[PDB]
Amino acid sequence: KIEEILSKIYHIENEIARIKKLIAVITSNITEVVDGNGNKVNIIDQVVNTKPDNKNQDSLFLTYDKQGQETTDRLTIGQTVQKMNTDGIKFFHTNADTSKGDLGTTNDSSAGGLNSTAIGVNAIVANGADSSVALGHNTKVNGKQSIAIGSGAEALGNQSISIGTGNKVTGDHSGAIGDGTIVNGANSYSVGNNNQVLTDDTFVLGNNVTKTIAGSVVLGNGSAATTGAGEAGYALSVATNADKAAITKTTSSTGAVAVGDASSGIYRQITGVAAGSVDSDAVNVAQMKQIEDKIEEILSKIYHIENEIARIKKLIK
Amino acid sequence: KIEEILSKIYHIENEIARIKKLIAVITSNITEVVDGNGNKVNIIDQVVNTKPDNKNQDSLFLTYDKQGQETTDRLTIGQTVQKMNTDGIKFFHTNADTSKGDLGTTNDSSAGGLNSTAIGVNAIVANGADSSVALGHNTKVNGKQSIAIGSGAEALGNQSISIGTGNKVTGDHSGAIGDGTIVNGANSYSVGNNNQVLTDDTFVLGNNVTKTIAGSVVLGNGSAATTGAGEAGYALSVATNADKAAITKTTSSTGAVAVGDASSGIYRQITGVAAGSVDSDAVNVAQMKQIEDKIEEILSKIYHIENEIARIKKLIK
Amino acid sequence: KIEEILSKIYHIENEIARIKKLIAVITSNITEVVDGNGNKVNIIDQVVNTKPDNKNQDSLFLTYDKQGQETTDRLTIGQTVQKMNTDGIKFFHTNADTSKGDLGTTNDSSAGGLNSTAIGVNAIVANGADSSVALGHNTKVNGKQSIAIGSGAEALGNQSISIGTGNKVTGDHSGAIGDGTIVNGANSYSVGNNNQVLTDDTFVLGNNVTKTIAGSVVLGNGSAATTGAGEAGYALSVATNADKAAITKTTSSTGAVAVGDASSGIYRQITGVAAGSVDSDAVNVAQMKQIEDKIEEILSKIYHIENEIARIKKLIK
Repeated sequence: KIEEILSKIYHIENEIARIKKLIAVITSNITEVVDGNGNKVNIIDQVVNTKPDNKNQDSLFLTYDKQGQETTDRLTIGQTVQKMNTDGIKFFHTNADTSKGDLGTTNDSSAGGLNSTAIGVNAIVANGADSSVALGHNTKVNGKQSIAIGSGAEALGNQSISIGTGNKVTGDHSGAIGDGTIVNGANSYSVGNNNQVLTDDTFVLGNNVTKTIAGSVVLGNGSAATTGAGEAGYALSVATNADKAAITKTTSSTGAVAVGDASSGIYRQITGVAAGSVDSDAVNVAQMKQIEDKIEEILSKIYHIENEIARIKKLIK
Repeated sequence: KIEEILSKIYHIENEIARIKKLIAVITSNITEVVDGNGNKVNIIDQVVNTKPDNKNQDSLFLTYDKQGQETTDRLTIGQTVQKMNTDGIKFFHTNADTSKGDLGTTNDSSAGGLNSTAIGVNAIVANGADSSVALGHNTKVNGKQSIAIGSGAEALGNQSISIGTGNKVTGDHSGAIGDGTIVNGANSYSVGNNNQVLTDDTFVLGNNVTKTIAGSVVLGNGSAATTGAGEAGYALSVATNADKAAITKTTSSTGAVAVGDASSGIYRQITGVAAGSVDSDAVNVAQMKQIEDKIEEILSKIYHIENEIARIKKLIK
Repeated sequence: KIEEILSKIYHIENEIARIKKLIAVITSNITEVVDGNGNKVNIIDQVVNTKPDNKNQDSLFLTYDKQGQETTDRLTIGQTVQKMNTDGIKFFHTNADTSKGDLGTTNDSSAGGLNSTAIGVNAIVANGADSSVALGHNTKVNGKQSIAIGSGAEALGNQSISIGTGNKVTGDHSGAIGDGTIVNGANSYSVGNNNQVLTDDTFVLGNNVTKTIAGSVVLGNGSAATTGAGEAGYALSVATNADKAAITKTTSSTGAVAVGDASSGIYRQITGVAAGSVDSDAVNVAQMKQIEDKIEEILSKIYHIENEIARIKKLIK
């Protein structure tokens, strides 16, 4: 039947028009979608940058340059993400060499401690160094609640602080601010350069200090504490018993305050010193001068007495 | 008409071949696109990792492990992004517990101040603490232009600095480096452990220091400043009027330098001290020895005078 | 031939059914893919957030708020990435103003040195300042292996350390902790506020200190070191030759320890001082009292001698 054939052909013609219609809309249907605001978003434009422009501050592909405070627009979302990943995010940038790390294949930081933070090239917090902080190239922290900041700073004791270039703090509850200093003493602190602090409860504000005593305080370039407890003070042997005990009562109890190093010819005046009042207060030159002046007054009475006696001796004869 | 039917069939056959052609290219057309370099990019491969490989340093899906300096390759771009987001980017890693924060549901840092930076687990800069820095687990900064670094460091005054474990600095323009120290004084600084600094313009380089006076400086473990301005120096009552005023001229103006604590039997020698020159310079043992030696020379003239007088008295009779 | 026409029509009907089948599966085929775990992933859901929910901690679109420790769920992957990029990742947040930077169009940090790390708004490490660290608003570091932390801290010398508000350290191997301090001296350190340290190997633990001598140590608010090497100690002119040389042997070698400033009426007692033993040890009040007491004993013998002599003179007549 012709009419049966014609009807099949009309139907097919209708199916074909409908097919072409479907085909038409597929694309726009697959790539164009509505986000949760009701904005139509094109999936392709979210993944591939349709118009790169380093100056377009609204680009979803934008990166913040690690130096110079400008931006760079990337080609795909993955590129953007990996640039962030290696060159930094805004306000957090590390400019790195191509070295190998001490622990693994990268030169990443390594935050090994629970609640630890590690920042910078080869900045390492050890496993177990909990609540610790490393910030800087080659920093290393092995202690709990410890801090290393700087180039090669190491904070290796518990509650250790190491700020500056290449200080190494092994003492617990200890620290060093400066460069090239080592602190092995516990409860000991150094401010300055090239110090070595082996003793406990020791403080150094100085450079090139290497001789200390526990409990000591060393002040200034090249000073040295070499004395501690039990140094008998200088006393006049012609002194009374009560006066010798008052001196003895002030006998040293612990490491000295050192302001120089007589060994090596290093001596500092102490200036701006108020007259002492009580037994263990320092004495100033004014207080010594009153004594000197009295010595002179005594000497002058003696000279006169000697004069009198000489005359008396002659008068007798 | 047969020929009319045949023609419709040929046309349809042509439309069908053309349809299949269109269908063929759709895919490659939808997913394969050209970026701004003219590189063909496959959208799917930008979003889903076609070949995960922890060692493939060019992977767009790569993450930098928070410890150990190795990498991990992720399955999708969103996974990569969220790993960066929680485990860190290269050179910026915090290894966190699963705690709740003090402010909100996460244990994130919180940079509350304008131009502030907050880093680490529960590291908090308060609203209004502008230009401030917190770096470390449980750090808290409430002051403007303030710095807390370490485990539980708090910098609560304006221009306050707190570096180490659990120091708390409330004073303005003040700071503490060490562990367990509190500084409430304004314009006051402590280096050391378990100090308490309540006074202003006070400096401590020491541990276990808790007694201070405004303007004082306390040096060493257990030292204590308990005296300030207006301490009348020790003076010989047999001294002249000019000599008493020279002493009085050097009377203390402010808190002492304390190197010990006579109360508790703590005393330190001061060593390396150069001979004083002017009135408010400290005196050393060498300068006291010259006086002692003169006392002996005086005593020996007196002994001889007494001898003479005794003979004179007998000679008279 | 009818039968030839019918056969072409049956074939076309079969092609049409097959086409519609292909069309059906395209979508699901293009967008639904298998990742490297064998999980089926929908490409669209990786790029566009199908259900935003600020509380959904598994969202691939989640951001960590820069303050308050809560999260925000974003609409597309690019939004997420750029929020991370500008507002921070978890544990690394800077809350920034809308300023211009000193170097470029943004207010980003700038890590100019190899292996340097720069963090915070307008935190700048210069080109060539290698292995250096800047952390804080307006920090600037120009030296190698240098550290600036705080608001406007500058570390401009090599191995320079500057922590606090607006300190400026130009000296090499030098540093300042505090606020408003300048250190131009090399190998010199200041703890405190508004100090100016022009000299080398100089240490200040104090505020408002501006007069120093190389090698000096200045302790406390307003103290001033104005003397160095070669100060001849106070000596009794009535002293022996050996005693004058012992004093001369302790003559100052370098900058003083200053605890006050006699110029401006500033004087501090030094308290807790143990009796000195050797020549360059400080002397305390106890050691001066033994001398004073002996002066009195001498004066009393002299008074008696004078008495005797007066009687002798009368007895003779």
